[PDB]
Amino acid sequence: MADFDNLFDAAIARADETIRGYMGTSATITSGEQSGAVIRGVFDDPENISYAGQGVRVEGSSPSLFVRTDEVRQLRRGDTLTIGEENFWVDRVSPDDGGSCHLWLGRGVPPAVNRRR
Repeated sequence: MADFDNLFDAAIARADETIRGYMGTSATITSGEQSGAVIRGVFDDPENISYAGQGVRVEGSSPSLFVRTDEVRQLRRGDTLTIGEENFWVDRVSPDDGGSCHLWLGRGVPPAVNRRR
């Protein structure tokens, strides 16, 4: 006793990707005309509660970014990561042990559309 059969199929094209990164603060590195990778950085501000007096037209604020030597190693110097608020590039961070770097990064808003007060 035996049997047999047949069939057909096709062929197309696709892509690939990866998803992994959970240690510190969730961030999305973005320093280019159009970029968005996985980064673990956190922005630290001196005092969310601050004002002027309807005097100055432009203010300045540069929070701190907490990342690991490795996490920051995969990137270059001047990479503005958008986390919590907006992509912010860090000047230079130098950890001491266990990937613990922190430096005041500069502001940076992506090309995305955001509502202003």
